[PDB]
Amino acid sequence: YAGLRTPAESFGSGRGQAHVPKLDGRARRVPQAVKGRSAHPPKTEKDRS
Amino acid sequence: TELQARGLTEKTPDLSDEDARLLTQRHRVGKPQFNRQDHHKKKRVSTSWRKPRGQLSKQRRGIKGKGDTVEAGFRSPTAVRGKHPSGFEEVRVHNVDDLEGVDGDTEAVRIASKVGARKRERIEEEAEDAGIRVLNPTYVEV
Amino acid sequence: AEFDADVIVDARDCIMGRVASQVAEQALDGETVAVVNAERAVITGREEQIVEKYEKRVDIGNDNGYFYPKRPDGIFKRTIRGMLPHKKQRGREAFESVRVYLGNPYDEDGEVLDGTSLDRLSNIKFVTLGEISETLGANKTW
Amino acid sequence: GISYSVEADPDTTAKAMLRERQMSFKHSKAIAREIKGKTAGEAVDYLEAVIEGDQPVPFKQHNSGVGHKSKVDGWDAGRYPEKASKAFLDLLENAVGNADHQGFDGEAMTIKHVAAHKVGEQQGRKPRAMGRASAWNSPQVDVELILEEP
RNA sequence: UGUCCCAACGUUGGGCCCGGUGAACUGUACAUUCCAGUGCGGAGUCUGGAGACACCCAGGGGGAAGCGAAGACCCUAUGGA
RNA sequence: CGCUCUAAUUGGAUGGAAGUAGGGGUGAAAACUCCUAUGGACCGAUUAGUGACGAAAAUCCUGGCCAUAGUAGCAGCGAUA
RNA sequence: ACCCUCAGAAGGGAGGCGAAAUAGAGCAUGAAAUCAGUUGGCGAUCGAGCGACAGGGCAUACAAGGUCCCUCGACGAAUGACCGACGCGCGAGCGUCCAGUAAGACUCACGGGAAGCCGAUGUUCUGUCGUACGUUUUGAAAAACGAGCCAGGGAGUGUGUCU
Ligand SMILES: [Cl-]
Ligand SMILES: [Cl-]
Ligand SMILES: [Cl-]
Ligand SMILES: [Cl-]
Ligand SMILES: [Cl-]
Ligand SMILES: [Cl-]
Ligand SMILES: [Cl-]
Ligand SMILES: [Mg+2]
Ligand SMILES: [Mg+2]
Ligand SMILES: [Mg+2]
Ligand SMILES: [Mg+2]
Ligand SMILES: [Mg+2]
Ligand SMILES: [Mg+2]
Ligand SMILES: [Mg+2]
Ligand SMILES: [Mg+2]
Ligand SMILES: [Mg+2]
Ligand SMILES: [Mg+2]
Ligand SMILES: [Mg+2]
Ligand SMILES: [Mg+2]
Ligand SMILES: [Mg+2]
Ligand code: NA
Ligand code: NA
Ligand code: NA
Ligand code: NA
Ligand code: NA
Ligand code: NA
Ligand code: NA
Ligand code: NA
Ligand code: NA
Ligand code: NA
Ligand code: NA
Ligand code: NA
Ligand code: NA
Ligand code: NA
Ligand code: NA
Ligand SMILES: [Sr+2]
Ligand SMILES: [Sr+2]
Ligand SMILES: [Sr+2]
Ligand SMILES: [Sr+2]
Ligand SMILES: [Sr+2]
Ligand SMILES: [Sr+2]
Ligand SMILES: [Sr+2]
Ligand SMILES: [Sr+2]
Ligand SMILES: [Sr+2]
Ligand SMILES: [Sr+2]
Ligand SMILES: [Sr+2]
Ligand SMILES: [Sr+2]
Ligand SMILES: [Sr+2]
Ligand SMILES: [Sr+2]
Repeated sequence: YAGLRTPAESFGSGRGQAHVPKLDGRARRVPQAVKGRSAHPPKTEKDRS
Repeated sequence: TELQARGLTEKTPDLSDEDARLLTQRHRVGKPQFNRQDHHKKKRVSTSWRKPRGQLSKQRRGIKGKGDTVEAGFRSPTAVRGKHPSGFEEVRVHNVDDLEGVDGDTEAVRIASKVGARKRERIEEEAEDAGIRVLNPTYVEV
Repeated sequence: AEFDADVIVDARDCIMGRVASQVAEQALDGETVAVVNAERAVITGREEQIVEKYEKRVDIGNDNGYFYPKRPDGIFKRTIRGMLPHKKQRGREAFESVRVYLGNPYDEDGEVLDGTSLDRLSNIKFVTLGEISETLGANKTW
Repeated sequence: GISYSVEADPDTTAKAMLRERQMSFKHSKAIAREIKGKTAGEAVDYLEAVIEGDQPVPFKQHNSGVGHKSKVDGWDAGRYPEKASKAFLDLLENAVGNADHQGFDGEAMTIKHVAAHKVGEQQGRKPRAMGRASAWNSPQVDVELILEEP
């Protein structure tokens, strides 16, 4: 759930901004965002044997 | 009173006629800079080569003036590829034992930068005695 | 005010464009040329049509400007400029090594360049630079 | 802050610095530029005349909208930055003082080196229409001066 | 009855110059342009010419198909309400 | 070709490691390497592995910063001080 | 610490400590964007994808590159003469012989020279070519879309099954 604990939402078109989820004027959740989730991180379910 | 470099600093290798010819060719022909397209137009774009991939890329389409594109045709002669400009083949050395098996008539040694002054001094005197030139010699006042 | 010309050309009864062409060629080769008796230089064709062309050039213009010469002096100098890359270093150097004069300011007579002479006994359809200038409204100072 | 950016022979030189001064950096560049090469004493008389309004300071780079001044030489735009001038007078007072404490003839020494450097901005905020606020900052300026025997 | 013919003079606050304070919009790059042409047919940047010594102040806004908003109109989506 | 960490084999470093700056050499190239200055403690190579492994771009994200600019505003309100 | 300066527990100067204060308080290192000062190159008559490749100017401590230039000679691919002689053409000019000769890129040897001198690096000038990049598109320099600049961040991953 790292990076997913936020209700951040995108403003969409209209304010001359990229459609990036933001919260309190701060971008979040998405992989390109600082403090956002890891896109394809290490996973516990992976069989390493 | 003056600085002098340790070792066989002026030594030259003995190359076949064909090798001297090819070494001379490599040096005469040279090659383009092969820097990345438009590296000079934007500071965030370094010089490190990257194949131009733009569909409309002028350099990619081979437009005269946009710079040469890396191709196998630019490779240097096998017989000389990699030689130090002197003609010597280089051998990387980290200690005195690395000097063993080195032919001072055909190879010159380059002491890794990490090596300290104490170990370098030993490597340098042993190399000279083995008739081996050291490309990056220590300069001492004599 | 004293022009050390290596060559003095006499444009009297000579086809303007042909002289201009040979003079530009010489100036590019490093020759300092003085063209003399410009008012007597000649241009072939029907006077009424030739005049219309020069009048149109005088009428053209705007804020950026299209300052076209009216004196035979300048008409000829401009004709030569159009045969020189006057905006390039070597071109401006050549152009500035050429000067055109009304009458002959030198003591020497000018030479008549080969192939530029017009034979009045064989031609009636031509006009004089001086005639064009007067028509254009110039002050016949010659 | 800065460190002297130029070498100085302690036996024939005296130094001084201003730190984080809250004044126009653009004005400081103009004043430094103008007094360099002058004698400390000349610099002082010049700055007092600037403050008095008798001598304008040439504004050669930060001159947008600046009206021309007839007394400006070889240039058109100039002004009378009194605040930064007074800061430079403090600097000169410090320099000449240090100079005299060392046995030198302070006022007679030449301003060998003098340069202003922006070390930061004191941040501020100003409320604006439509529910937004924008920056309203103060420049922070360091300035180095090196006096040298004639 | 200055809405108009047809505009004038004046008043107060700005504007302009000086001290102090001191933002924002906007910025691919280059950029002194003009006339024509060309080009995805609406070019400061391509071609041909013309013009063009650098910088600065004030101005009214012709152009940058100016800035500000992933066109509201129209169509399309095995979209929504 | 380059990056991380693991293992085996094998090396470097306070007689100055990594990094950074400027500079020399090699390779078609990814990139490798040396010199000098700074730095002041870690750093490789080969082989077999491991992968949160390579950016110029997404009106991309965060931080820092320049031009804009000593420019706009610090006048306008029946309370001109 | 002490001293000097200053309106001054400020700041500055000088000084003391330490291997180091360019370790002096968000105080290990200290990139880029970028700013001040300054060195080199260019610069107030001149033109715009900012360069690539050639070639000139000026600039250059050492180290890590050491080459380079001119006479002459040797070798000498494709190509390839002048002149002279003879013969054709209205003429521009051509043919035959001299002759596949002289010449001919590179490379080398002898003799002489260069050490800012050769390479290289910075900048600038000349020549040739040249309207970014990525994307959308039949067609992009585009008056189609994106970005102010830089650094860092930023996109084929796991389980199960199948081939
Ligand atoms: Cl290969
Ligand atoms: Cl005109
Ligand atoms: Cl031209
Ligand atoms: Cl006739
Ligand atoms: Cl500022
Ligand atoms: Cl050869
Ligand atoms: Cl893939
Ligand atoms: Mg995270
Ligand atoms: Mg770049
Ligand atoms: Mg103004
Ligand atoms: Mg409100
Ligand atoms: Mg509009
Ligand atoms: Mg839309
Ligand atoms: Mg509708
Ligand atoms: Mg519905
Ligand atoms: Mg091994
Ligand atoms: Mg990265
Ligand atoms: Mg890409
Ligand atoms: Mg403005
Ligand atoms: Mg620090
Ligand atoms: Na939360
Ligand atoms: Na598992
Ligand atoms: Na004619
Ligand atoms: Na005209
Ligand atoms: Na200026
Ligand atoms: Na003046
Ligand atoms: Na004046
Ligand atoms: Na009225
Ligand atoms: Na306008
Ligand atoms: Na944006
Ligand atoms: Na050069
Ligand atoms: Na697109
Ligand atoms: Na494009
Ligand atoms: Na277009
Ligand atoms: Na901005
Ligand atoms: Sr909308
Ligand atoms: Sr080292
Ligand atoms: Sr000719
Ligand atoms: Sr300015
Ligand atoms: Sr206005
Ligand atoms: Sr720096
Ligand atoms: Sr990644
Ligand atoms: Sr700013
Ligand atoms: Sr008031
Ligand atoms: Sr108001
Ligand atoms: Sr001290
Ligand atoms: Sr043009
Ligand atoms: Sr031959
Ligand atoms: Sr970045």
